[PDB]
Amino acid sequence: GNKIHPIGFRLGITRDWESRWYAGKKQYRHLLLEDQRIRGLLEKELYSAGLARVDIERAADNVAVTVHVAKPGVVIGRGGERIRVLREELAKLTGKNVALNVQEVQNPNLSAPLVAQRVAEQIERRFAVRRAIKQAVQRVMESGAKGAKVIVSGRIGGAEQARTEWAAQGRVPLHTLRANIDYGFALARTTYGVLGVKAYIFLGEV
Amino acid sequence: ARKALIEKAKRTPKFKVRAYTRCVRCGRARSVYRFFGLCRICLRELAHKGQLPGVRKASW
Amino acid sequence: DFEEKMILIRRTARMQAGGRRFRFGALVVVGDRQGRVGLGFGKAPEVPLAVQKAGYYARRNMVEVPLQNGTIPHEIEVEFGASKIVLKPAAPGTGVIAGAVPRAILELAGVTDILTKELGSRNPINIAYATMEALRQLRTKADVERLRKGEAHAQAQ
RNA sequence: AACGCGUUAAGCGCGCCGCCUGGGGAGUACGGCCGCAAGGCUGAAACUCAAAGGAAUUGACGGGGGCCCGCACAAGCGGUGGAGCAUGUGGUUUAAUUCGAAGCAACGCGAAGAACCUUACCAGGCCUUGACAUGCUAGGGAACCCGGGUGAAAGCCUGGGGUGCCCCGCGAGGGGAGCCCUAGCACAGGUGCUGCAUGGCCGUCGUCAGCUCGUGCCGUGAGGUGUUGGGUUAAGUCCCGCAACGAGCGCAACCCCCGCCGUUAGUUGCCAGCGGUUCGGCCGGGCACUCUAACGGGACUGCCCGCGAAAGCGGGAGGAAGGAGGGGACGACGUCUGGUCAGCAUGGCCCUUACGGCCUGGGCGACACACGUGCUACAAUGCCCACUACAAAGCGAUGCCACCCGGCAACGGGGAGCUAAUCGCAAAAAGGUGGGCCCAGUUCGGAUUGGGGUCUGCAACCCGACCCCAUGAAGCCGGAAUCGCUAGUAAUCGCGGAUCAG
Ligand SMILES: C[NH+](C)c1cc(NC(=O)CNC(C)(C)C)c(O)c2c1C[C@H]1C[C@H]3[C@H]([NH+](C)C)C(O)=C(C(N)=O)C(=O)[C@@]3(O)C(O)=C1C2=O
Ligand SMILES: [Mg+2]
Ligand SMILES: [Mg+2]
Ligand SMILES: [Mg+2]
Ligand SMILES: [Mg+2]
Ligand SMILES: [Mg+2]
Ligand SMILES: [Mg+2]
Ligand SMILES: [Mg+2]
Ligand SMILES: [Mg+2]
Ligand SMILES: [Mg+2]
Ligand SMILES: [Mg+2]
Ligand SMILES: [Mg+2]
Ligand SMILES: [Mg+2]
Ligand SMILES: [Mg+2]
Ligand SMILES: [Mg+2]
Ligand SMILES: [Mg+2]
Ligand SMILES: [Mg+2]
Ligand SMILES: [Mg+2]
Ligand SMILES: [Mg+2]
Ligand SMILES: [Mg+2]
Ligand SMILES: [Mg+2]
Ligand SMILES: [Mg+2]
Ligand SMILES: [Mg+2]
Ligand SMILES: [Mg+2]
Ligand SMILES: [Mg+2]
Ligand SMILES: [Mg+2]
Ligand SMILES: [Mg+2]
Ligand SMILES: [Mg+2]
Ligand SMILES: [Mg+2]
Ligand SMILES: [Zn+2]
Repeated sequence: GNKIHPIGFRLGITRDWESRWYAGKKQYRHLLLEDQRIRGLLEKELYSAGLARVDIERAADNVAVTVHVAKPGVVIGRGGERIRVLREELAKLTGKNVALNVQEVQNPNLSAPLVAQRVAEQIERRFAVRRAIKQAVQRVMESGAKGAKVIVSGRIGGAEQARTEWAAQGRVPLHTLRANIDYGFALARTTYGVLGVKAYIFLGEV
Repeated sequence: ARKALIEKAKRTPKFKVRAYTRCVRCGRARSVYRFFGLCRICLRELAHKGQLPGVRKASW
Repeated sequence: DFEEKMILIRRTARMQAGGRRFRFGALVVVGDRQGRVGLGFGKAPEVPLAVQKAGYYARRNMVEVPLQNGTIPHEIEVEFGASKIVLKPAAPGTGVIAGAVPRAILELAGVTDILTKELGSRNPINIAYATMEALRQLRTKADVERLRKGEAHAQAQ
């Protein structure tokens, strides 16, 4: 356990915070506590929609929950039917002005946490450990990314001896700040236990 | 976090002295910042996702 | 467009400070059963990356074969290492009698019938290009009286 | 086989000789033969093992060498080990003194705040769909809110106030959702175990210059080459050479801090000139400079002599900065089955009227000892009482508390300002001026005690901090051993923040 999280490095250097407000000492404590309910319910449900990055910008007791997600019509339903069910179930938890939008994950391979998920799924899915990770990466320099890398990391394939694996390609340079890379932590669950997964993608130097 | 022991600190107590905080996110009251309602493990873990606004990574 | 069997794979060891490290190696054939046939030997970090690579070397390492009614033109023997390879034509109906590895290479190269033995050392890889060479060296009732005699050829024929 | 052989063949063939036929037993036994003898020659088996071997490759290792670097040793400063106290820890003790950490890389470490709380521990009084989730069925109940009794508290027995919402209806009133109770069932919950079944995150060799792949080249191959040699570098940094050519993760740069300066800016900061001045940047006026944050500029071996194929190197000119200017974040493929199921996450074994739950009290602080970390000392380059200057950083409207009064004082009472460049913590301290002490167990030192008070808090006996008085212990600079630091560093002196009523 030697290295550092890539996102938490470029905190306003080549990335950005999800929750982007202000707050006082009185408010920040409670105000944030809220976001971690907003992002606990929102997640727990939206899973099989492929949810990515969850913005929560804030004005005077106006919450502004944007949502990037693989599949905008499993957030929606038919017509506008199921998005409403939630848009209030949040104002049910806040007690205020939930503006819960939707924004499609255009290219899905070119956004890490998704990439992480489908793999962690594929491991839950009892697939070919290696090939999962190979094709994982495969598609990433197939959609057109600068760099790719996936790190399967459990008791792998059902083995009693805990190991780890991976592969990659292209530029992976996390010591260049000015290189934008997205981290994806997933976390499969299989009969033998729990097998966290990682995925890093380079898009470009700026 | 013994589940019921988040609750012995949630509700208000017999006398006001017993008012010890805890983590909303995990229920370890051992090292908690009454500004995040969070501990040190959490605060990083989260800050490392940029999920706490304005929380930068420091250097001088 | 080349059909391609596979002969043998292995994991081999390097070493280092703290635990071993490895590499894998893949013996591969090729061959349009009417005439031609290659071999490769491929090493690479993860297995089928090698098996794929071994297929490469075989495409360049090709050997056209004198073939004659699905069989071998004369008799033949060759050494290479201490592994001693034998071939010998069989008649219509006797067919790829040969252990493990000539079969793989003879078949895909296109032999119906053949006789065969392996000798002393039996390590695949030697008997592999044991026979890649045994076959580089087959010679034909015409390739031949126009190696010799052919001093003054086309007065003879 | 490879090593190597290589017209001195281990190359290509002819003749003849002797010799081998798996390791151990074994060069033994039996027999013959030879010698004076010591012994030799010839030379087995029973039984037992899946080997015994041969060259060769990558490593690891050497009390083998060659060449580099780190406060690794030396050259220098200051300490520990000794003393008393503070904090962890080992061992004992305990009803329990809950847990885990284990050579450097466990030991002021999980604890960035154990009086109950925290709290997993122990002794008692207890709760059983349970402090918590989404529910199912039978029966009653709106939710809910007030009081008594018993009690160490919990807990239990019990008095009363209350009767909203949805649908149907003229109506009494039935149906329904919620929630409530009683009984039963799903199940909840566990800081029960295993870090040697995992996740993740951390430590570490190590900010060391290393770790590798592609295509090709070379070996039958594992594999090598590349990355090596010479020069250079904080470096696999780079220059030159080479059967190599490049790339991926590292080095490095892009990010922040400090150093110079320019652009936008003049409040709550600032005061060089002018006006007034209660002499206080106090007011008019100004934003010059200091500051104040945002963006840019600038350093490149660019210049010169020298050294050198080059990369580089040495000395200098200019410059605020010179060869990366100082500092930070930043930790490569992997190892130690290193760390924790005690933040959380989870396979599995395990209890589920009990390890689960609530409670008051007791405990992690116990003390024949031992280590590990630090504080203050043992004092004259000092101790002490006055007057006197010069800081940066951070916190504070459930708090910071200027002054005023009371008290020797802690502090209490009263009370102005401050969403904080405007008000406050705020006294900076070593330094400075002036004076007292004169080698003393001392005006050094400030333990441990006796008594008196203040504060936080339901509550200071275990078990708190602070005030005043009296007590004035060890220790006159520390055995063997051993630690840190290469410049604004070491030492020495003060301020601050987090945690948190204290
Ligand atoms: C005692 N041995 C047999 C042992 C056993 C286990 N685990 C088991 O037996 C569990 N096996 C099951 C699966 C339950 C059947 C073990 O799990 C271990 C060990 C060894 C220890 C050694 C540890 C040691 N120190 C700290 C006590 C040490 O010096 C090191 C080290 N290399 O520095 C360790 O690795 C050590 O801490 C350690 O990890 C051990 C084990 O893990
Ligand atoms: Mg738990
Ligand atoms: Mg408390
Ligand atoms: Mg031979
Ligand atoms: Mg043999
Ligand atoms: Mg020679
Ligand atoms: Mg034998
Ligand atoms: Mg020394
Ligand atoms: Mg344990
Ligand atoms: Mg207690
Ligand atoms: Mg471990
Ligand atoms: Mg252990
Ligand atoms: Mg272990
Ligand atoms: Mg370095
Ligand atoms: Mg070759
Ligand atoms: Mg080169
Ligand atoms: Mg190397
Ligand atoms: Mg070399
Ligand atoms: Mg390089
Ligand atoms: Mg003004
Ligand atoms: Mg004037
Ligand atoms: Mg760097
Ligand atoms: Mg160890
Ligand atoms: Mg303790
Ligand atoms: Mg007074
Ligand atoms: Mg006061
Ligand atoms: Mg003296
Ligand atoms: Mg140094
Ligand atoms: Mg202090
Ligand atoms: Zn926490």
